[PDB]
Amino acid sequence: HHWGYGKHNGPEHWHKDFPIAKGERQSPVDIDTHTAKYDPSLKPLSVSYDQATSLRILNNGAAFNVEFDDSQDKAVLKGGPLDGTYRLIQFHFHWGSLDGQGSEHTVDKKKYAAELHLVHWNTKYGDFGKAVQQPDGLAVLGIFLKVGSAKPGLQKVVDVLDSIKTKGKSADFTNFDPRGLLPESLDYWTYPGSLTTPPLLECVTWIVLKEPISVSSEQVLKFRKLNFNGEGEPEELMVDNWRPAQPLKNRQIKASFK
Ligand SMILES: [Hg+2]
Ligand SMILES: [Zn+2]
Repeated sequence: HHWGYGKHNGPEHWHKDFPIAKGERQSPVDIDTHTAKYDPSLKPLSVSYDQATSLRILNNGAAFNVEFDDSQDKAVLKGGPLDGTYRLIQFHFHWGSLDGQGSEHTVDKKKYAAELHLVHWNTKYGDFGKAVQQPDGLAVLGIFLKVGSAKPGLQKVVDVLDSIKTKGKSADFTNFDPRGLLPESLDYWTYPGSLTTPPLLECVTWIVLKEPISVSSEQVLKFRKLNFNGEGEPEELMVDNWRPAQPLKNRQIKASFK
């Protein structure tokens, strides 16, 4: 009986095995746009993905991860509220059973159809494992997804989902360019937070883009065909794999614009 998104093992149950669930800097959070403050101290954000080397896509039972080669400085995130260089290790999404929900962060309580998380670790810590033992070990770039026109750069991901339908399945996924998932603007909100799935470690500097990307109904509908279960087990559609907004507590959300 492990954690999940159901009635008996969902987000409201996580604190029992992971006490930090009720911590001081948990994510996601609602982004109250009128409370956020423009921060002049924020340096320009740098997203360098031209050398990104994707390797595989995996259904881990919670979502599907597109993994990258992080043995060298290729795809990195720098600038903004960040000090140093953060290396891309994987990206995944969170989505709902309907277009009206799915995102983890919300904007003035608005829920988007999905949310993309590009996960990076601080290179000064040597590895992802050591990085998650530091308060500034990770940087996650969050991007909202709304339903409308199709996102060409997402189609290659959508088309391979049929090959990793169940938990534990993986497939080669080389030469995928994450630059095709980014909106035009890099305006963002930033705050200190945590991982949104167990172990819910508080080592994340969150950078959430204001501009969402548009994906087609057809594209997100295929996300909903994935399974939480493993092959040969009763089918449980992988939907609503998102954690709700958590208490902001002693934190302030800063804006890079205005
Ligand atoms: Hg940490
Ligand atoms: Zn996530």
